[PDB]
Amino acid sequence: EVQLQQSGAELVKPGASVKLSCTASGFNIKDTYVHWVKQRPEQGLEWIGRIDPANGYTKYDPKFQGKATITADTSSNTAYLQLSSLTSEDTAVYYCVRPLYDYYAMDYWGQGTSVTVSSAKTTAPSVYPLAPVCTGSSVTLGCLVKGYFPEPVTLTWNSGSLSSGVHTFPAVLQSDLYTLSSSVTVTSSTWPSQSITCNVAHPASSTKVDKKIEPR
Amino acid sequence: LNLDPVQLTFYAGPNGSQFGFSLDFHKDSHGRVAIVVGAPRTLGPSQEETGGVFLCPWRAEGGQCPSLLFDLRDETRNVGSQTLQTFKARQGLGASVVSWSDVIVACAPWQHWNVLEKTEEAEKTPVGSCFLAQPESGRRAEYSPCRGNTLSRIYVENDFSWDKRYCEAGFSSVVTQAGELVLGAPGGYYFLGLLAQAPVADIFSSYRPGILLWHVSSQSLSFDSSNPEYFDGYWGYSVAVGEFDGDLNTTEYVVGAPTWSWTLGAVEILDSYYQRLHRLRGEQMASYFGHSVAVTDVNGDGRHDLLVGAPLYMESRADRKLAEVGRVYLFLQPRGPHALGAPSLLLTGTQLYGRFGSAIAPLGDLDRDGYNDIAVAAPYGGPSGRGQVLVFLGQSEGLRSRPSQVLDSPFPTGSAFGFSLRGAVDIDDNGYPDLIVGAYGANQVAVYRAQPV
Amino acid sequence: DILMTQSPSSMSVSLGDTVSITCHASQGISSNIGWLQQKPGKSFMGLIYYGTNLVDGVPSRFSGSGSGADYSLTISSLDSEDFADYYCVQYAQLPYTFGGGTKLEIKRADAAPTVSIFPPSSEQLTSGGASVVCFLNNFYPKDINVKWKIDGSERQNGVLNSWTDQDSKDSTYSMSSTLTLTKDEYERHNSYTCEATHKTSTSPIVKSFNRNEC
Amino acid sequence: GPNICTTRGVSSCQQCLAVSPMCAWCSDEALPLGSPRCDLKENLLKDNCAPESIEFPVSEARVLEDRPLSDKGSGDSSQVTQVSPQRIALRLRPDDSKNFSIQVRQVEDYPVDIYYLMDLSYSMKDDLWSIQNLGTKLATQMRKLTSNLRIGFGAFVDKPVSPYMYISPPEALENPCYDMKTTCLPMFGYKHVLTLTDQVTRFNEEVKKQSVSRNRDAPEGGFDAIMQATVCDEKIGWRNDASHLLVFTTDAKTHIALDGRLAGIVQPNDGQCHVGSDNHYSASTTMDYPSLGLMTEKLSQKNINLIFAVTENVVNLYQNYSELIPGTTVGVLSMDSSNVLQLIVDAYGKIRSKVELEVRDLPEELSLSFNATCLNNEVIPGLKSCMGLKIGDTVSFSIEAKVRGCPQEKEKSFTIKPVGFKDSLIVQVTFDCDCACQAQAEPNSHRCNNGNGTFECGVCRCGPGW
Ligand SMILES: *[C@@H]1O[C@H](CO)[C@@H](O[C@@H]2O[C@H](CO)[C@@H](O[C@@H]3O[C@H](CO[C@@H]4O[C@H](CO)[C@@H](O)[C@H](O)[C@@H]4O)[C@@H](O)[C@H](O[C@@H]4O[C@H](CO)[C@@H](O)[C@H](O)[C@@H]4O)[C@@H]3O)[C@H](O)[C@H]2NC(C)=O)[C@H](O)[C@H]1NC(C)=O
Ligand SMILES: N=C(N)c1ccc(C(=O)N[C@@H](Cc2ccc([N+](=O)[O-])cc2)C(=O)N2CCc3nn(CC(=O)O)cc3C2)cc1
Ligand SMILES: *[C@@H]1O[C@H](CO)[C@@H](O[C@@H]2O[C@H](CO)[C@@H](O)[C@H](O)[C@H]2NC(C)=O)[C@H](O)[C@H]1NC(C)=O
Ligand SMILES: *[C@@H]1O[C@H](CO)[C@@H](O)[C@H](O)[C@H]1NC(C)=O
Ligand SMILES: [Ca+2]
Ligand SMILES: [Ca+2]
Ligand SMILES: [Ca+2]
Ligand SMILES: [Ca+2]
Ligand SMILES: [Ca+2]
Ligand SMILES: [Ca+2]
Ligand SMILES: [Mg+2]
Repeated sequence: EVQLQQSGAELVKPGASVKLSCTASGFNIKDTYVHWVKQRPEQGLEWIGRIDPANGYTKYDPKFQGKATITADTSSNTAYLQLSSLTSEDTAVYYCVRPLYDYYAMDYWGQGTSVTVSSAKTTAPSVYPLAPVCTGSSVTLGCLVKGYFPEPVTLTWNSGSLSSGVHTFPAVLQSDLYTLSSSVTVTSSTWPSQSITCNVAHPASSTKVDKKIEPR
Repeated sequence: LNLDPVQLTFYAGPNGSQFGFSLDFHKDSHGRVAIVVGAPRTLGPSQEETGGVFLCPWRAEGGQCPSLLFDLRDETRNVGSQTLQTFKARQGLGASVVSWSDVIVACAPWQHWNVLEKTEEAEKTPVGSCFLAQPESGRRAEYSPCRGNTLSRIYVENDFSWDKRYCEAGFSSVVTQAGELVLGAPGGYYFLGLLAQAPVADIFSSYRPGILLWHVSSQSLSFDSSNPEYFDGYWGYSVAVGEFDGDLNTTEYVVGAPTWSWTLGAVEILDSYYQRLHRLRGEQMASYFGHSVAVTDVNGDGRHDLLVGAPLYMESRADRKLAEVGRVYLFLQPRGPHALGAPSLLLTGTQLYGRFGSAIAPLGDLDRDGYNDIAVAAPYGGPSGRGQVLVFLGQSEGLRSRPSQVLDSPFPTGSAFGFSLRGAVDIDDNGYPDLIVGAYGANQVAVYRAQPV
Repeated sequence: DILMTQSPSSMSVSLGDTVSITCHASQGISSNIGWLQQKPGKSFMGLIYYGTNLVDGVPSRFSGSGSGADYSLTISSLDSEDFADYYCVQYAQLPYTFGGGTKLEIKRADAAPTVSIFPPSSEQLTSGGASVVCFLNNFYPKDINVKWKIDGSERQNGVLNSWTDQDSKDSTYSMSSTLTLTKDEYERHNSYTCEATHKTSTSPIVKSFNRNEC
Repeated sequence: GPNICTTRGVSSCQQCLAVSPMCAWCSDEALPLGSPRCDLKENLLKDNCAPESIEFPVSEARVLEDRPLSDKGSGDSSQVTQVSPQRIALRLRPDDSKNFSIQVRQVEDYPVDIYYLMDLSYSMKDDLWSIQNLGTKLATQMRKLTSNLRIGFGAFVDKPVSPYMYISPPEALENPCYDMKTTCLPMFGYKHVLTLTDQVTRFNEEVKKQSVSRNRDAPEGGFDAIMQATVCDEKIGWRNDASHLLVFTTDAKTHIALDGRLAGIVQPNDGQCHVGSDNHYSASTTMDYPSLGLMTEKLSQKNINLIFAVTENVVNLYQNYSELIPGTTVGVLSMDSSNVLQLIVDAYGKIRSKVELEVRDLPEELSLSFNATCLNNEVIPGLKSCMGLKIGDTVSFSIEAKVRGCPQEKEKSFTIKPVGFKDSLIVQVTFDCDCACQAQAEPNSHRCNNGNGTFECGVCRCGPGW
């Protein structure tokens, strides 16, 4: 079975360089063209370039002329992508692609390699309880995770016990640091009758803080 | 011995089409034997020579045959900022035909190919191509392993290494019992020659019309070489398969290189990985040793034997004079893993310029005596020079040195009667294998039915 | 470069529907196009190559068509696994260029948002910061606008919004809006409001609290 | 005493002569009954047999044409005699043999034709430049050996068809050197340039206007050119009475018969001339290369002395071809043909240094034996060829003819010719098996069983139908 196995997630500083690897499995990397594609949520999919591993010849989109350098090593059956002079605009997910039959197609994709460029330091999050104001049939509580780096963070309620009726929102980058929030809804007869605690773990800083939600 | 030369069956194609240049037996999914006939100069749509294929149902009266239609239009594809181009004019579709299971493979060895990229190009070259058809379902597929997209300048930088531009793939062809198509490409690697192998099933499943350049991952090509002995050797002028290494799991290839080592000629036996097991050297330069090869067990020991044709061999005669007549060589496979020795038998033509050995066809056991037999063609032999096909019966010690039967050409001068041959198939279901003979000069095919001895 | 205009940006459809995604090139590409699929949070999986050819393994309900500079990806009888992102890509000319993308979403009945506002916590206040959180949970469709007001007047600087993907159970959308002020700036004012605008109501849904007063 | 003539017990004069060449017959009436009339001639005269009625043929060999060997081959309208004698009458009786001799001379100052057939592919560009004065230079050196020199020129590359020919881009057809920075001629198979002439300055000026072309594959189509330059008598201009030297210069391998199939060409070479008024080989793209046997047949039929003047890399190749084409010479050519002048002169001398006899139309019942006399009166038995000779030398061959019995036809004739020579010896053979008395026989003779038999040569024979 044809499979493209790419290297793990990268977290680098601006101005440095990174080299992504795409190793062929179930086939010889020398068989076909090998491409590299960049993806971002707003800008979308951009084609970086391709390489013929059999001879080393390459093609690039001139937008990446200088930043990206595609190489390959048939010895290790791997293709590479080197990004130099890194910037926040280089923060993206990068894929390697090869065709199925058509010489020029784009059919088989690796799992994608995540790259994050930032000067931020490993900062532990600040967990804040969100209790309602001083009535109805259902009550909604909240939890605010602010100013941490890097991603990710695991958030549960009552150590995973309370799961249904919960919304954990995607993290948002607030000036080189990430911020996340989570809500949960139950009936009026449950809170503050039953203790509800917000469990947050940040493995990057080895912190597992938990705040109990207290009424006002 | 027991072929019937009185009541023949004639099939015919268009005048000038070279109908009968190549032929093979074809069994449909029901076991009904028909005859596929290549006609490599049949006119195409533009009133231009492109070749054609015909599928003749077996009729004792013979006659005309329906066409096996193929796409004869030139293709152009602008992809990857390049321009891919196929050229089918004078491609010679039908210069080789071969049947396996319910599939027919007809090749156009001189189909040209080019790739334009701005002011550069790959050069318009005869890569060759083969067309695959499953007649009952109408499925079509193509296979052209020597097409490339590398520009001319790169080959010059590499001193023309791995240059497949002039393969003429499909010049010769054969299919293994397992269904792997093996194409001879005598112009591959700048006229050293190469072999291209790929499963028929994968050729069909990986092909889509219009792509022109696509990956057949299961395919396997032979390798280039820097040995000057192979330069201009036309390795792949003729190809065949057999069992030569005592391992019934592996299929071995037999390749003809008729100009190998400065026109000395050679025949090589290889494994499915193109590793040479044996090499048979030519006896006389320019005799075209390896023009044709045939694999069949003749001496009834279960071991496949080898037959090599050298149609231009010059026999030595009185007063220190030579006479081009042709010669066929028989190599019996020894017991166990051993090297094929000297020829076990030499058959030499008699008519000057007859080209005895231009084609060698296994007949199966024609006279039903337990030994397989062969037919050898002299397309310009016989006292009239009109063409002759000679039958040699197998025996416990190999082959008989004198022919059991001689078929004189029923066609006029120039027909090239015998240039193609195919046997070992009972077309009329009478229990005896029969013989079909091509005569492309007369655009006809003759069928000889074997009768009780 | 060749521009690939893909339409629509998104569509709300149901199981069994027959939907079509179009892709328009800035010039003729003669079926040198491919179609891609990206399920939520996962990598890419090719569907079509050279205009109409199905990649091995792709179900037959997918089909590509078109010529010149206009092509379409049609899915007959949508399956639950077909709710994903889709992209076109031309490879007629270097550099290869992709379409903008199309997201297939599950259609359902319109639902109004449940709005909840939250004053800054005692912990955050004692540290010098003040964030006012406004949750807008479970609504349909996804198009929604949040407006912050401080003492009745609109506020736009210091807002941080975050939207969830479509829920897997009720197929709704939720949104978080956080207004962050300094502790000192927070205490210059008294009333704090977030207003939700949604097609389920001509009038905005309003939630507010008063500082000190509880 | 009795011998094989009497103990055989013959029945007629014809049967007596067939016993042994020594037997004789007596057609005399007055011969004793007990005396045999088939014995030695000495015994017949001993028994009072009339000398006129003695049938006893004796095998002989008398000359009919005895032209003296020429001293100079110059001048004359080819009245040159290099084979003496030119015709002899040979009389033989059953189971008998007779001997004769023949002289062969390599006549001095014999006319010479030299057709320069030149590879003009790209690697021969430098060769073209260094032969611009070859015509006058060759005339100077050949003037020492002959006074009737004629030279001509022809050029070849290969068959102008893919894949031998570059067919892309469109400009490459008119200028094969297009993708380079130079210009060269469109590709051509074989073109005749200069008919054999004694005006050597015509050779210079034609060569000065020639230029090379360019093709793709190393082997070239010179064998097409060898065939055409050989079978196009009138166009090339070979003379009836001259040495024919075909100088084939190349630095590469050669295409051979059955190579043409890579260009879709399968029609065998027909051995005919296909060079018309445009002086190009019109069958280059429709007809396969010739085989070595077909070249040999035409070279022998036209009496062409082919010369392989090739570079060091392919000397062994062409030396091996030459062994398959008897009479061909090989000479090592330098990379710019600067040494071809001495190569031709050396090849010419090596050509006239051999004298090999050939027998044509020899009756089946006749066998021949040869004793050669080469160098200096040294007899070499069982040999019919001399080697190592020089211009002007003379050799002789002793020949014996042996007949097996008596054939049906009494008069036949065959030829003894040296290889490559115009002159030859004609041997008119007469088989003397009959007796002169048979021409005066008496059918239905009264002396023979009441008119039931024939009376010939003094005895009775059974008539027709008995
Ligand atoms: C032109 O024609 C000549 C004359 O035939 C060719 O020269 C011959 O080429 C053969 C192939 O290379 C040579 O065969 C080898 O002979 C070796 C020993 O015997 C030789 O005897 C000759 C006679 O003088 C000498 O030159 C040598 O020095 C030796 O004494 C073998 O050991 C040798 O090895 C074998 O290889 C064969 C395959 O070739 C295998 O079957 C076998 O298992 C073993 O490995 C081989 O048999 C031959 O010697 C040689 N003769 C001469 C006189 O040079 C040219 O090659 C031809 N050239 C062209 C361009 O056509
Ligand atoms: N190991 C392999 N598989 C392998 C083996 C052999 C070759 C090969 O034969 N290569 C050519 C390269 C090449 C091309 C064009 C030109 N040229 O244009 O001059 C000169 C040289 C080559 O060396 N040739 C020999 C001399 C020559 N002269 N010519 C021009 C003319 O004769 O007209 C054309 C030739 C052909 C390649 C690969
Ligand atoms: C060629 O020479 C040989 C001798 O080398 C001749 O053979 C001998 O002929 C004489 C004739 O007197 C016999 O006495 C010898 O017995 C012969 N020797 C043998 C047979 O070995 C032969 O006759 C000569 N032939 C010609 C045509 O001159
Ligand atoms: C035949 O040979 C003898 C010697 O044996 C010789 O004297 C004689 O001249 C020869 N005859 C002819 C015609 O040459
Ligand atoms: Ca095997
Ligand atoms: Ca056997
Ligand atoms: Ca048999
Ligand atoms: Ca039969
Ligand atoms: Ca030169
Ligand atoms: Ca050539
Ligand atoms: Mg050349």
